[PDB]
Amino acid sequence: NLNRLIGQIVSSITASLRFDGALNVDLTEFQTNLVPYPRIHFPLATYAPVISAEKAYHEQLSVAEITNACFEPANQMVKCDPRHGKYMACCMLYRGDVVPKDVNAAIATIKTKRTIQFVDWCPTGFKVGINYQPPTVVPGGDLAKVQRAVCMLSNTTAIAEAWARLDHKLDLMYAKRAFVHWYVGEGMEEGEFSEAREDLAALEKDYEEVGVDSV
Amino acid sequence: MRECISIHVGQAGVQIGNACWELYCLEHGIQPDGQMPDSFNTFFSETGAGKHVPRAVFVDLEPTVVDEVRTGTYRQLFHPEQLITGKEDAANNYARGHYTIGKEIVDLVLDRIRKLADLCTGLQGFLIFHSFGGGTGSGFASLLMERLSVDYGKKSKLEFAIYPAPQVSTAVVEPYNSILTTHTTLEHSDCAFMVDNEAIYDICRRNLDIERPTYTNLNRLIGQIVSSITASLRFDGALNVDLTEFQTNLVPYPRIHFPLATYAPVISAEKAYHEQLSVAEITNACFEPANQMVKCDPRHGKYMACCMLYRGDVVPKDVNAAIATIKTKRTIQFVDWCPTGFKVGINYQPPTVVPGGDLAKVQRAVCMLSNTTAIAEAWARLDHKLDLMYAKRAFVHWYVGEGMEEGEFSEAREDLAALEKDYEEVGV
Amino acid sequence: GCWRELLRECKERDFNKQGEIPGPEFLALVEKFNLDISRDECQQLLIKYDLKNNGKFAYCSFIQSCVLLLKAKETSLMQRMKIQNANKMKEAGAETCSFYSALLRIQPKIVHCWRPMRRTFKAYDEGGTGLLSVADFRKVLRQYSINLSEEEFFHILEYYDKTLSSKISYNDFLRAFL
Amino acid sequence: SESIYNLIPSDWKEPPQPPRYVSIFKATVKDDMQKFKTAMKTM
Amino acid sequence: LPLGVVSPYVKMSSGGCTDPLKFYATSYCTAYGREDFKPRVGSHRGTGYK
Amino acid sequence: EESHIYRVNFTNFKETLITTCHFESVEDIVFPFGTAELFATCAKKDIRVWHTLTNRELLRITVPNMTCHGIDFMRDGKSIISAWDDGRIRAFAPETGRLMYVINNAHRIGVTAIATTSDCKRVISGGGEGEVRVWHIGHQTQKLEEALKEHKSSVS
Amino acid sequence: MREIVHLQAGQCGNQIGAKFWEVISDEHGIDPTGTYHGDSDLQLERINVYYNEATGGKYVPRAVLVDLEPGTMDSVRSGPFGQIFRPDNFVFGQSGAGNNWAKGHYTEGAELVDSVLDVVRKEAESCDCLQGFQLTHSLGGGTGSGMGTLLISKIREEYPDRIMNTFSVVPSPKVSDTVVEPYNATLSVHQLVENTDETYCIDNEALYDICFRTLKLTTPTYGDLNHLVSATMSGVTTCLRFPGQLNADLRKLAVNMVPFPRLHFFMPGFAPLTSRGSQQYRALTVPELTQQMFDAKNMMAACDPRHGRYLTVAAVFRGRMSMKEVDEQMLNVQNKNSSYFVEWIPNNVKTAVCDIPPRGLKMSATFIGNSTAIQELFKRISEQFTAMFRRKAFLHWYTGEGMDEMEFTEAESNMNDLVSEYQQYQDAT
Amino acid sequence: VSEGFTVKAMMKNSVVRGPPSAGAFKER
Amino acid sequence: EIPKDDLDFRLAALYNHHTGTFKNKSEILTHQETI
Ligand SMILES: Nc1nc2c(ncn2[C@@H]2O[C@H](COP(=O)(O)OP(=O)(O)OP(=O)(O)O)[C@@H](O)[C@H]2O)c(=O)[nH]1
Ligand SMILES: Nc1nc2c(ncn2[C@@H]2O[C@H](COP(=O)(O)OP(=O)(O)O)[C@@H](O)[C@H]2O)c(=O)[nH]1
Ligand SMILES: [Mg+2]
Repeated sequence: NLNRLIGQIVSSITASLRFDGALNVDLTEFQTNLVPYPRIHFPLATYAPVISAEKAYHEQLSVAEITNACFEPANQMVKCDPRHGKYMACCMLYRGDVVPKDVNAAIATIKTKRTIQFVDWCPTGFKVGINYQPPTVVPGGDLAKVQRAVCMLSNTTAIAEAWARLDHKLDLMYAKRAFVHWYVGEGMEEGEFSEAREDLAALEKDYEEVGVDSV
Repeated sequence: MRECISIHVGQAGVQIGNACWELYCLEHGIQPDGQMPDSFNTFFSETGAGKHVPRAVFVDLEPTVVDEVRTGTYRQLFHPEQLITGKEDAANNYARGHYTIGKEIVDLVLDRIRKLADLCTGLQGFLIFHSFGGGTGSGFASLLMERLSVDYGKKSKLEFAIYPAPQVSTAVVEPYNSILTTHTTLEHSDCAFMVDNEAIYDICRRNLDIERPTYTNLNRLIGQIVSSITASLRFDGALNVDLTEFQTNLVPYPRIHFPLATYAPVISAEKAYHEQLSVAEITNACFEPANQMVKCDPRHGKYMACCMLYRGDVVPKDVNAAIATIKTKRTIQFVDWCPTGFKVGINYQPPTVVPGGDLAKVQRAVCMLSNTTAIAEAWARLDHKLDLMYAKRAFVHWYVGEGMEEGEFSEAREDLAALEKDYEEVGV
Repeated sequence: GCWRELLRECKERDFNKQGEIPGPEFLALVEKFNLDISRDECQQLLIKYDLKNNGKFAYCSFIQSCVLLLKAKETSLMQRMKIQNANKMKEAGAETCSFYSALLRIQPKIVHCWRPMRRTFKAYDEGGTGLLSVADFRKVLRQYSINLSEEEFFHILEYYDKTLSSKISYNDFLRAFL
Repeated sequence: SESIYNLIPSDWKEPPQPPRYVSIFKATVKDDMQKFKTAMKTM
Repeated sequence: LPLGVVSPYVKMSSGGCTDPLKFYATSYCTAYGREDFKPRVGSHRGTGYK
Repeated sequence: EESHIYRVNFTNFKETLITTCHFESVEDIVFPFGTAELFATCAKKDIRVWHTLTNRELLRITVPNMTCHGIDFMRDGKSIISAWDDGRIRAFAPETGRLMYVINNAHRIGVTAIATTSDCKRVISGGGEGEVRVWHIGHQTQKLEEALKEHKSSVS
Repeated sequence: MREIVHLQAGQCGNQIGAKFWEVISDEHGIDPTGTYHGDSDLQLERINVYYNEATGGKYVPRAVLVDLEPGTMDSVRSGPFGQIFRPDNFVFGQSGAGNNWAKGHYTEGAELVDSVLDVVRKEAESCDCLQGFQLTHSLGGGTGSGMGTLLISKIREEYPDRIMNTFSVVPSPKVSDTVVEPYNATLSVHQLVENTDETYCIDNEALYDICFRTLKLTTPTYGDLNHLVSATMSGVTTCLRFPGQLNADLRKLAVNMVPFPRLHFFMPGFAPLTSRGSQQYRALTVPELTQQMFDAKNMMAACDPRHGRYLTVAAVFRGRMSMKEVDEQMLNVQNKNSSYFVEWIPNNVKTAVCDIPPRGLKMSATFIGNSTAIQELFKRISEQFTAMFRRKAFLHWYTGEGMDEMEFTEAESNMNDLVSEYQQYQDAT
Repeated sequence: VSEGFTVKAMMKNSVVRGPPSAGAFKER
Repeated sequence: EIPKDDLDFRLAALYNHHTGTFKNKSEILTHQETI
């Protein structure tokens, strides 16, 4: 089921390469819009109408509420809490029966709410994508045949908690050099772990430096 | 649009709604699977493939009565998470449903309420069904009202409660649950309808020739009353009344909000041959003390207002004749400071017949809503039953042992004392 | 049988708390409540029981012997008893008049509530022993509206805890009520 | 703006609460409960 | 099990019998229940080409 | 050491303060106008205001290592002017003891006497040098109109 | 959902459970193998209340069979339903108590209580959300009354917020089955008062009379008495296994009935008890249910009402019946008999109506009643105990097993103040 | 108080005793 | 305070998405007002 959902997410990204759309985005445009700096290029991913066939056909699934289904703090697909982070750039990919004013109204609804916080150096804060082809249901799968689908690629400050966990989980092990001798023995030296550690400490401080407001 | 949200709490609320929504589906032509084979817009949200989902939250702390909705004929009509069940019931304890068990299920109910309220552009008000005797129908249905009053502000919150009967009962701790729920009925509601089961039993025994009735007939009568109240938001009428427009004419004061419903033509099909169900004949059937849904004689008090809600082949030329006939007699005595005392609403859709029901198909009907002083004697029986048991502190260890202080029993009684004084002094 | 009357009409004429009241102010006022009287009883019960070499008569000791037990004679066999877990107190005692006054003030409450009071003595840190702590004793007493002041608790604890051991037997405290 | 006369202890003893409103239907509900009450009729 | 969810033994069950002559006739099934009525499943229609 | 008397039970050590007083020579009690249920005191290092019915203490204000020669109120209870020995005149709030202002070099030795006019505008003070000084009290500034010069000893 | 872990201690408890599980498995369509052949889908919706799942779709009960000697469990195993229990749940030792409360409570039950605690911890935590336990035993024996209360004492500390029911068999006034029965009774009542939320007093010749007069059986068996106890114990928990027009579980019956946490000793009763030849001489309605329910000849205790006052009465109905009839019957039975019901509680009858009767019946009912006249059981037990204990009649078979006379003294004083409290609530304004 | 990998430990509310001790960091 | 379902799920829910392992639906949306 995890692999099937991941396949849906990946197929949403390349949907504008194989289908005609109102406002299409190719893979080179995924990069000058999502990545501000040469290191901050780790965005989260989500899928909005993740719903079973028993409950899909009861509620109408319009744009204005599956847009909220992407910013919900329990729909994010990495265990990082968006409420302790400020967004930098979001890449919304809509497929199916989407009209470009519904996206506009939903994005204005998102920008009116003061809980979802964006950085001060990014007033635009969004990247729209609309495609006309609905997502393909797979027989024997768990997802249902839904006429709208939204995939959101969001670059947030909030991912600095997960790498602060990874640094502590190396901190615990490397201080006794546990399992290091199983890595030194095959073409590797001892000093390469501290190199990865200092690079990740630099990456941790880069998020704080980009996250602080400009006076 | 003119949407409403129905909140059904407890076993009484769920078993009332099992008749209410059958009546609604048969009124709007919707099949039990939600698909017909804009009048539905106040109770049904229309997913774009001919699928209509009720705006109802069936709530219980016990997984037994809701599971028959999930396995019955109406299993495809409801959203799967509009029917919310717990694990343990409140066990006829207000403290459990208000402090222990209902605290872990309240927020899911509020989530579903927000889901239903987001889909509705112009929300008229909520319709809350519960009973004063049970635990989750009192404690949880009083916590949820407080949450909704904090969150939703100025929206109307009608409630249809099952008051304890004067003589008969079904539980021993009914006065304790019914006294403690008086504060939230007083403060966190806009119109608080009361019925008791013995009055409807008398109606089903005398006006209908049904020996040995059950709860289904009572629920069908309550569903008919709640259909006639909300019928002016669905079908056209000569003088349509809204959920706000009857409130400005029924309640004089912010504390005097306790009407008494009365459905006038309640006759079986073999007694309808010898009766000519005219407007004047059903109008003075609303004032007979043998037909009130609370056992209290209106002759002991003074009428303060009225909201006469007609239905069907009714022209406004004979409603006035019936009103003048009512005003002639001196048994029906009105109050000093309200000379008019009548609000007339005329719809046009006649009431529908439920197959398997007992009521006859009638072309004319009226739901009478009256704020009479006589309802103050329904509180005196509960008062006497409370201080008969609280004299030496029976059943108090069950309530105190779950997060409830001892002093809350006395203030819930002082509230009823003040309410009784305000209701009885205002007629004279 | 008239103990509340002989206390209410003796504490009013008491000038200052511990101060007792002289002879005829007792002998004439036992006729006020119509006590059975005799001069032979009066002579010893006044002169012999003046335990400060003054004319005042100790009311508290006399009525203490009247109503509060504090000394059992086992009342012969074939006679049902009430407190069953006593004689776990290592011979403590001061027996001040204020101790007797505190005992008398607490007396009407304990006799009403001692069947449930003993079980909350038990369920609060017993195990089977028969000894509770002072703080838990105060907590158990307060839960039945017996409220003791600082002076009252000092005089209570000086009789049931001589070694400052912070442990008080509850059956031996309850024995001098029933 | 600060005064010494606010250092005076004050409590203003609250008046006793008025007696609870006993209804005018108490006799009627007493007689209603006491009716139809025979002793030892079936058992 | 989650809080507000059905049981696995109740998710796939036929319930009681609607015929009163049956021994296992529930009050709900005799009151609100129909024989020879098969319910239907919904659908969702619409596309951007539309 | 300072005059406190405590009563603490041996079980779990809860104390109760029952008696408070000064610990040096006290001088210049001053009564508030009108009311009689409060009065104020002064001594070495302490200025205390007492309740007079139950003989307890409501507040204390401290300037350490000093002695107060005399105090006075005003017409309405806005301040307590005090004549300390350091050549300073200090004014505190009647409660919470906040320092309202200070007169830094009032006299070449400590101010011995003090007074108060009814209009809450003039404060008369006398030092150990012999100078009698009238002081102007304003809303923002505190000035000296004139120092009057006759005495050849400290002003009692 | 709402599961019950059933305990049976002693010979009486095992022989009661061997019929209880038979009647429950017949009610839920379970064969002696353990499979399911139910004719309706409602018989398996709430099978998790009593039955745990096994591999291959097999259902095993949540039963813990406790005995000091494995003698009774050979007869339990060799019966018609003896192979449906998991063999790991049988707990047994080497020697018996020999009708000694002291042995099974101190000397022989102290080392056997650990395995029972492990098996009930394993069984109780395989549940979704446990409602409560359930014990069947007898107060006159040594194992079921000595070990049977040590079990409750240990279980209550681990699970302080659950339901502890005890379908105890109390001693017999006319003739006994154990000479030392008053000692075991007064010792077990002292534990049952503190450690249980609901306790059911069942007398043996009440069952004998019921079988001989209301059933008119020429030759009964202990199997018929066990069937009566099993039927009156199944009907209490019938509203949490089947739907109905008004639901009431164990906790709702506990809240509605006990006004104070000591008065939890009750009188069972089963109302549709027809004769062997007089079935055709009755017209089965709800008035006959109420009349046979409240008839003092139909209780399961030798102590009676009409000597005391009812505090609270329960009435769990089964079958398709109208609610106005039930309500008016409970109103009439309190109004027309106004001296046997207390005046300070305005309504003394709690009613519950389920939908599915026992198989073969049209309606059913189950009386449960809290009376102030249960105290003559305790008064007679105290009189017999004060006859025996004052002369040390059999005390050397207890004091030599690590007991003390103070324990008998607590056990007597507690029952005497319980009698006094029942007297105080017997007459009150 | 629990002991370890026993049914009383995986319980809504339990306290589990730790391992006993070790040998070093203290004199022999 | 919530005019939208999104603000009901956000802000007032106490569910930390980083230290919350495997909560269900009824415990994500627990509010401060409930306590
Ligand atoms: N009119 C009517 N009243 C009912 C019905 N079912 C129950 N009641 C009333 O509900 C009261 C008791 O509460 P219940 O609804 O049974 O139970 P609950 O509200 O779910 O509360 P708990 O079960 O304690 O958690 C009784 O006094 C009945 O009068 C019904 O179907 N129709
Ligand atoms: N109802 C019923 N009672 C029984 C049964 N067997 C024994 N008893 C009663 O249980 C009481 C004593 O229980 P006992 O057999 O000593 O239990 P033990 O301690 O395990 O041996 C006696 O008064 C018997 O009448 C039985 O099968 N059914
Ligand atoms: Mg219920």
